[PDB]
Amino acid sequence: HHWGYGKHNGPEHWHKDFPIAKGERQSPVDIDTHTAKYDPSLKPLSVSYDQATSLRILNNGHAFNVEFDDSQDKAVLKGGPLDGTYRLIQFHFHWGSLDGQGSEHTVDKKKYAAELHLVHWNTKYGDFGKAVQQPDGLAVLGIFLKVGSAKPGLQKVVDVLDSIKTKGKSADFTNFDPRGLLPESLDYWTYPGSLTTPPLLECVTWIVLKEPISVSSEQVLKFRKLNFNGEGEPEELMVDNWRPAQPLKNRQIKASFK
Ligand SMILES: [Zn+2]
Repeated sequence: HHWGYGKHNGPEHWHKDFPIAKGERQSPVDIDTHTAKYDPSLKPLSVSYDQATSLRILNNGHAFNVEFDDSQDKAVLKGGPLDGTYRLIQFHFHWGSLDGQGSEHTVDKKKYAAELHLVHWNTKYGDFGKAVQQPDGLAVLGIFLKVGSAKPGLQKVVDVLDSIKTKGKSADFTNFDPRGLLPESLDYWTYPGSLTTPPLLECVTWIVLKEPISVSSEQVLKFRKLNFNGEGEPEELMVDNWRPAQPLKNRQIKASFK
């Protein structure tokens, strides 16, 4: 009876195994654009992805992760609200069963069709496993997906999904450039939060980009053909793998833009 996104093991149950689910800095949250505080001291984001080395794509039973070589400062995030250098380790998405839901964060209660999370860890902690134990251990860049025109830089991901249909399957996935997933503008909101899946640790500086990317209906439909289950188990489509918004509690969302 592992955690998941079903009626009997979904997010409203996670607190029984992970009591931090009811914590003070849980994610995602609704971004109220009118009460977010413009902070002129926030610096522009510095995304240096030109030397990124993707390795593999994996269906882990809750999403698919594209994993990167994080043994050197190859693909790094700096600047913005961050102190120090954060290395890209993986990206993954959350998506819905319908185009009107799927994102984890919302903007003035608006849901997007999907949300991309680029996960980075603070190099001062030496490895990802140590970083998750620290309040400044991770920085996650969150990008919304809306349905419209196709995103050509996403198609290489979409085309390999047939090879990792079920939980535990992995495939080599080299030479993927994540710059093809970024919007034109890097204006952002930021707040302190958590991982949105168990163990729900409160270790994340969230950086949520204001500008969504557009993907086509055909691209997102291919996400919905993945399976939560392993091969030979009954088929459960991997859809609605998003956590609902959590209370903001004593936190302020800051904006890099007016
Ligand atoms: Zn995520």
